Amino acid sequence: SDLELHPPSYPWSHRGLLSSLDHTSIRRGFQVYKQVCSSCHSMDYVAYRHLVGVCYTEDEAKALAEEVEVQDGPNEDGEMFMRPGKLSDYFPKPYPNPEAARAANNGALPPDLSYIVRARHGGEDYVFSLLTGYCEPPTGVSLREGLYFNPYFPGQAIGMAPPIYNEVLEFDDGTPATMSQVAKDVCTFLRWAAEPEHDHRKRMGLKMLLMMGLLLPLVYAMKRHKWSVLKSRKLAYRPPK
Amino acid sequence: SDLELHPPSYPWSHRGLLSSLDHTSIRRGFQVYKQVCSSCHSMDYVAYRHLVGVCYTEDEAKALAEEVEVQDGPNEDGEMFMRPGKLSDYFPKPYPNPEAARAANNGALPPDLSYIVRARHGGEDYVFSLLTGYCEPPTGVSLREGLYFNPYFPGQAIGMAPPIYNEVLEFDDGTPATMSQVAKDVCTFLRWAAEPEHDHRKRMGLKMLLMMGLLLPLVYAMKRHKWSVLKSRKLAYRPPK
Amino acid sequence: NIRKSHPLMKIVNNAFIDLPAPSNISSWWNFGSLLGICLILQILTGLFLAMHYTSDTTTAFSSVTHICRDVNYGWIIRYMHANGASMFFICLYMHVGRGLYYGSYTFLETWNIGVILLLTVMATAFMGYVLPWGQMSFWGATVITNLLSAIPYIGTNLVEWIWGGFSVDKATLTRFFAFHFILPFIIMAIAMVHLLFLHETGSNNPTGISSDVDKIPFHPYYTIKDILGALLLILALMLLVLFAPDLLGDPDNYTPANPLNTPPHIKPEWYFLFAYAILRSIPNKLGGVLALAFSILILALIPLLHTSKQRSMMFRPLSQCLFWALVADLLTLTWIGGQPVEHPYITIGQLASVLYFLLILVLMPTAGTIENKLLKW
Amino acid sequence: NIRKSHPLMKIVNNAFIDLPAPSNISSWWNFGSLLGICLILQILTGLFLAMHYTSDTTTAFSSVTHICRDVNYGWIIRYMHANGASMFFICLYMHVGRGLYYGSYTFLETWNIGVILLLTVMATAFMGYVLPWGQMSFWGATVITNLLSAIPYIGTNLVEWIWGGFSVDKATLTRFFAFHFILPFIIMAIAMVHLLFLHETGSNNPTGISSDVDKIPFHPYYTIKDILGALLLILALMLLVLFAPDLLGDPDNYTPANPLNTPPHIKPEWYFLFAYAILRSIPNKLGGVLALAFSILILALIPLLHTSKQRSMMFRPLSQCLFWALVADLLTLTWIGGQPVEHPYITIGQLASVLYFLLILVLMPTAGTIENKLLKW
Amino acid sequence: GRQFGHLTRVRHVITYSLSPFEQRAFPHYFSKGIPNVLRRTRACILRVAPPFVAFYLVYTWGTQEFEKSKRKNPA
Amino acid sequence: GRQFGHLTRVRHVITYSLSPFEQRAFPHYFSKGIPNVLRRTRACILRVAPPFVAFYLVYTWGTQEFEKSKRKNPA
Ligand SMILES: CCCCCCCCCCCCCCCCCC(=O)OC[C@H](COP(=O)(O)OCCN)OC(=O)CCCCCCCCCCCCC
Ligand SMILES: CCCCCCCCCCCCCCCCCC(=O)OC[C@H](COP(=O)(O)OCCN)OC(=O)CCCCCCCCCCCCC
Ligand code: HEC
Ligand code: HEC
Ligand code: HEM
Ligand code: HEM
Ligand code: HEM
Ligand code: HEM
Ligand SMILES: CSC1=N[C@@](C)(c2ccccc2)C(=O)N1Nc1ccccc1
Ligand SMILES: CSC1=N[C@@](C)(c2ccccc2)C(=O)N1Nc1ccccc1
Ligand SMILES: [Cl-]
Ligand SMILES: [Cl-]
Repeated sequence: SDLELHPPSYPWSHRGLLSSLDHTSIRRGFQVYKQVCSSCHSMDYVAYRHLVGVCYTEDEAKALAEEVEVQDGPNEDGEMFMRPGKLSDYFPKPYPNPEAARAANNGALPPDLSYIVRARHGGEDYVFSLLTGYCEPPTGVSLREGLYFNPYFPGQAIGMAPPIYNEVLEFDDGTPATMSQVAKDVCTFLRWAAEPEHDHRKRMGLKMLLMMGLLLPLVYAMKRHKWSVLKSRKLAYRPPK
Repeated sequence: SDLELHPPSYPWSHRGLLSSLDHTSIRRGFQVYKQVCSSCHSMDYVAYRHLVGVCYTEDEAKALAEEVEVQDGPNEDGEMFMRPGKLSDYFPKPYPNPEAARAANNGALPPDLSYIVRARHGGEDYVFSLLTGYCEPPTGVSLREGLYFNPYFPGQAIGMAPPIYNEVLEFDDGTPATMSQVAKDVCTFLRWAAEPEHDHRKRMGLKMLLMMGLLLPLVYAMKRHKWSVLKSRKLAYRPPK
Repeated sequence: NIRKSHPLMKIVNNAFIDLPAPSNISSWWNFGSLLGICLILQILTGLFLAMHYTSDTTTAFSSVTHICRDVNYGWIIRYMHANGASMFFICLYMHVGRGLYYGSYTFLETWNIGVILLLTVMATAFMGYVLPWGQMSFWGATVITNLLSAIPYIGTNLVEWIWGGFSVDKATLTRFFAFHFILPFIIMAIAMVHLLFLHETGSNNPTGISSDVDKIPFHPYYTIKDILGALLLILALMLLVLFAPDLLGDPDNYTPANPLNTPPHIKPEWYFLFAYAILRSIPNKLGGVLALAFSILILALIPLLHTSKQRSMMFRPLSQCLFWALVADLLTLTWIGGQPVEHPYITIGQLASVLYFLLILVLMPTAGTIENKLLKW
Repeated sequence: NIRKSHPLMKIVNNAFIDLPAPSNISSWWNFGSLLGICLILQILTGLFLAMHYTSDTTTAFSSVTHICRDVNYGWIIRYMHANGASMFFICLYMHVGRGLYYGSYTFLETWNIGVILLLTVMATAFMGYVLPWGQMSFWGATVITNLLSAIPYIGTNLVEWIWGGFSVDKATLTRFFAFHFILPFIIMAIAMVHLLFLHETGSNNPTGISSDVDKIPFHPYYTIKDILGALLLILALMLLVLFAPDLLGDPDNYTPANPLNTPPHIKPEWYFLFAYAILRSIPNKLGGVLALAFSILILALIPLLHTSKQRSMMFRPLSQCLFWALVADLLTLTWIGGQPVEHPYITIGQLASVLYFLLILVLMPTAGTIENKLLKW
Repeated sequence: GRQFGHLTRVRHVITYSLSPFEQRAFPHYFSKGIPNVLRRTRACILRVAPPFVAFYLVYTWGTQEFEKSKRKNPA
Repeated sequence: GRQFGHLTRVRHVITYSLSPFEQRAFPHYFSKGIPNVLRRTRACILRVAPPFVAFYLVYTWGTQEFEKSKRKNPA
């Protein structure tokens, strides 16, 4: 029941109606999630195979899956065991359940991020503004220990410490890992995570507009063609006198 | 692809069309399952509460559930833990999965018993004959170590050692725990486990027969009543000459 | 001629080909067939979703996800079905508004079962929105089902009997999926009785005057206009599917259902917001529920409120203005319904709520009596 | 009189009340309405099962268990639905046999869509038996779906396209449940077209002679006989439900599906055993499948094989004997179908298989030509 | 459809009928009923029974062979 | 239902019609079309616009009040 400040609209390169995602920024954004976010945030609905042909090759994505160990089994003795990930595995969860998560994060629950952009008003505008929007509390607000001031979060008191900062990681293509850079890349990746169909739907949308621009006047012309018999008909009344 | 010997028909007291189960024998049969069978055989579809008002009181069945420990959780720290059973718990599984079961039973899988009477031709006649039908192998059959001769089992070689014998348990009501007694009681319980609706369906069946014995001749009488106009009609042909 | 004598093609002929129709019915008469198309789309997209959806709380949220990510072209099927439902309600509300403005309600049998067709679609889309099992799905399902607890004496029994428990849970999601599957076929059956009674008289037209002196065959004139209209219906749908799929959907529904806390502000889909406003306009439980029922069942008694010696509003300016004050008033109640119960939205919601019932029950009936006297009859 | 002029009650009147019917139709004409009743029962028991059943392999077996143990009176609903399906096939086979013996197939339109009504019911009960996901459900589903792999060139593509994978798995169980839900409504629609074409002519009767000289109204004479028949239909069902529910069901279906090993001997439900026998009677893949299709599609070309100048077999002793040799022959093929492919059941299955097609295609057509010449015309 | 009054043409045929409340719904149910059932079965038994007896003989022979075909012989 | 030839009675009315292949489907589409749209909107604007302007004024006032009603005052 506090005052709200809504995020402005940043000019993402995928904002326009026909504008695709930038897949190099996705690639960088996955690197942010893996190294920084995945230790607190799950992504229960994304698997390594989804990366293939979007931002990594099959060989690259396979090598990426094998960099972590996942549980499998039972074997012939009835025991569970660990093996390296394969393309079919979903991204490892950091905690077995949310109760462990609250205990590891001063009682707060980092939500799953698979859909985070779609489950909050403002999408990447909100997330970009949140990550890059931390500041000292205004005069008269004193937050309990464990909590951090962030003016874009409802109530302005969030249980997540600022998770990104200059040089948290180095990008593979040499791009300077500035806070704003890291925010932009991770936000583009999170859009893709929530809406992998983004680019394909816009390509279809273009084809739908072009076909409609053809079919609407042609079907209109067929309507007018048949109806012209009636629209130009003339009547006369000739009663006997 | 061996020769088969099918079980004879024993005169169970629930064999007749209108004949209910003997609930004292059910009660004894549960005691056989708990003490002898439950260490190798699961019953994934029966819970302690199903016993209430059939063969144990609510207080008795509650005390029975608390005699075992079951897993529950998570608690507020995210850890799983053990507590005593309650009425809502299903009967504990002896193994977490079938792979552990084969390893603990020389490679064979004791099936779940919730439906055993319905998943094999001959029902309790088969099970009664199997348990009580072990004997020395005939001349010329030599079974590999680990396997036991039983002429009612397909192939005559079963991976289950004879599980019941004189005095495996003592019954609460003093009944002599003879092999045949134990077989009869456990078989009655297993019928109940597979078909708890047994008694209620026969009570309904009796009401259905009585109502039909009334309604069939009355509805027949209404048919004949209306149709009598036609069945006794007389025709005459009087053409002009 | 076989088109006129084959017992099967006879019924098709007398309904789509040689059926006499007025020569002057405008685009507002296109929405009857667009409702049929909308229904067909919701059958087909609905059916192909039901081949990949699972009906239990543990994986109901995940099975919808599984469609939008893993099955070929299931995300487009799913948004067609979601936005198809909203297009269905656009067409429904134009269909009804056409009937009121031009006086088509005088076809009592056709109209009175049309009301039934409205209720069953609402009941369908209600039990459809529960299935993805998001937050809005769960608590929107909670607010609605508890409306029956307001009935005196038997209230709680009907709710817990509907629930199959003590709250909306696994047992509700399963039966609601069963109901959502079967109701759209009942709808199609009643829509066929809708047409049967309609053909008894034929269509009204913009003037309210009998068109027997000047009819044209339905084919080719209205077959092609219904095609053109449908092509504009596909356009509306595909713009929503392919350029704005989450415009009408609420973000909160993208978080799995949590039976322990609500969102700070819940809002129905747009097509129910006007009625939710009427519910909240009363600080009484049973009062709010009855005002909600009569909000829709008011349609059943429109024909009893017709006072004009003319049928259509085309020649009734004073009724036109009161008609558009009702659309604006309904557009007002939609706005309140999407806003939190706070000042001044509360008092606005009550004034617009009275104006709704005041127009239908008082101002429009007497407005027709005036203009009769202005015309000396 | 409103019963004759209300546009809705008019269609009821001309179908159940004032419809002229022959005065002499026997109990073999009762099975038309019992099929309708059977359908209604399978809708209702089916619907109330779908409110507690879940459609995924992990808990599909367990949800049916959950019905028979935990939900109030769900075990009786479930056996009604299982045995109701078998009663459906009893009535189907009497219905067809009535049509053949008494020559009702000369109603081509009614008959030829009747064949369609047979296929769709088989397709329904097939996709119903898969849902509990027992052993017989799984491997019976495997044998059937692989019949399409016999089609040259496009075989494997249609199977894997039906499967949604490389074998019957989670994706099939979900769509099969969707198909099993929707098909019984399509059936009801086609059953309505069944009656529409029927009323074009009215009923045949035991004699094969026109009954126009002596008709009686359907009400009260055949309304009460259809009630009495239905009461005997409930008796048959309830004896199976309440005294022998697992008589027709196979025990193997009470073990969850295992995609790794089969049972040593699999047998369909009784109502498909005659056709399974025909399939196995041929040591060829594509040959067995085609012989299976023509086994049922033989009905479509019965009307082309009518040679008698009389319509019914009531006055044709030589056709009567060949008719009952077909019932016994079909009863033979049912027995083989329930037995393992071993000596002498194999060779018996082939002789009974030829006798089936030999009777319909040769012996019965020529038998009608003989008795025409015995009667000098 | 078809209606009463448009079916066919009939002339010179008289029908006498009695009310259903004036007569008995089961008149001579066993007196005349059983002899009629005997006539009806007698008239059709030779056309129905043989093929089902033929089935019975094949059914017993086929099972009798199969039930013992898997017995062992000394060779 | 209703059929052509049983609708109503008409006398002394002549209808001239031209084939659709002899005439233009878009004749004077903008020449005569736009002035007709202006006449049609002019004739109805006073009956439709006021209630929706009335809604617009309530909509801006209500949000303007609410958007600032939760601001703080010095007291
Ligand atoms: C219960 C559901 C509530 C849900 C809330 C929905 C939000 C409402 C958003 C408002 C959208 C309005 C659509 C645009 C309407 C423009 C109409 C116009 O341009 O022309 C007025 C026309 C006059 O034309 P005449 O027929 O009199 O004669 C013509 C002579 N050349 O007269 C006509 O054409 C009028 C025909 C009827 C119009 C249908 C719109 C009404 C929609 C809701 C009605 C529900 C009432 C219960
Ligand atoms: C394709 C499916 C295969 C599935 C296999 C099913 C297993 C078969 C089990 C056999 C059950 C047989 C039912 C009992 C029939 C007894 C008939 C009898 O008692 O009377 C013969 C009767 C003669 O009477 P009329 O009509 O000539 O004149 C009467 C003058 N008082 O004449 C009539 O009443 C005959 C009317 C028709 C009888 C219907 C039975 C046929 C069932 C399958 C036919 C499928 C063919 C494709
Ligand atoms: C990659 C750098 C990260 C992004 C992007 C986000 N985080 Fe976190 N996070 C953490 C906790 C304990 C919470 C719960 C806070 C609360 O409920 O009060 C969160 C929550 C979020 C949210 C939700 C915001 C909202 O609900 O409106 C977002 C959008 C989010 N986080 C983005 C903890 C951690 C953490 C542990 C050290 C890390 C490394 C990250 N978060 C990383 C990211
Ligand atoms: C209560 C005394 C018991 C009853 C009743 C049954 N058993 Fe057992 N069982 C065990 C194994 C290792 C197997 C698998 C054997 C194989 O697959 O070859 C079984 C199996 C059964 C069966 C299935 C018979 C069939 O498939 O036809 C039945 C009906 C059965 N058992 C009845 C092992 C054990 C065991 C471990 C020491 C005990 C205590 C029991 N079984 C007890 C019972
Ligand atoms: C699934 C729901 C519905 C379908 C498929 C449907 C379909 C149709 C169709 C095709 C027509 C004739 C063509 C036309 O006028 O557009 C029609 C007419 C009509 N409908 Fe509906 N309708 C539905 C719901 C309703 C509702 C909700 C109402 C009113 C509350 C209603 C009342 C009427 C009336 C009065 C007419 C006659 C209009 C006239 O001929 O002037 N119907 N409907
Ligand atoms: C007039 C007819 C129908 C309407 C208005 C309608 C409407 C809806 C709506 C609004 C949703 C919510 C979608 C979402 O929030 O994601 C939904 C979901 C669903 N509908 Fe329907 N529906 C109709 C018919 C059908 C039919 C006939 C079927 C199946 C045979 C069906 C199957 C489903 C399924 C499985 C879902 C859950 C998947 C999902 O949420 O997308 N629907 N429906
Ligand atoms: C769901 C499936 C079906 C339903 C509900 C149904 C229902 C009916 C009904 C009510 C009648 C009129 C009353 C009677 O004669 O009993 C009838 C007649 C008829 N049916 Fe069906 N039937 C079905 C399937 C079939 C099949 C499988 C066939 C043939 C292969 C068939 C062929 C016929 C014929 C030829 C008649 C005319 C009988 C006569 O009037 O003498 N129908 N059906
Ligand atoms: C002519 C119509 C129908 C026939 C012949 C039919 C037949 C069957 C059969 C033979 C089974 C297997 C039962 C078992 O093995 O346990 C079954 C299962 C099932 N049927 Fe149907 N059915 C029909 C209509 C319906 C309808 C309309 C629905 C739902 C709206 C439905 C829902 C179900 C469900 C949920 C199951 C799985 C539960 C179970 O196995 O008992 N059925 N059906
Ligand atoms: C079941 S959640 C739901 N179903 C809808 C689509 C619906 C409700 C009533 C009638 C038709 C459709 C709707 O708007 N909501 N949301 C919602 C939010 C808050 C309160 C009530 C419903
Ligand atoms: C899908 S398992 C199955 N469905 C049935 C009910 C069916 C099959 C075909 C047509 C209608 C109904 C049937 O008999 N079986 N069993 C079975 C066993 C072995 C081989 C084939 C089927
Ligand atoms: Cl979702
Ligand atoms: Cl089961």
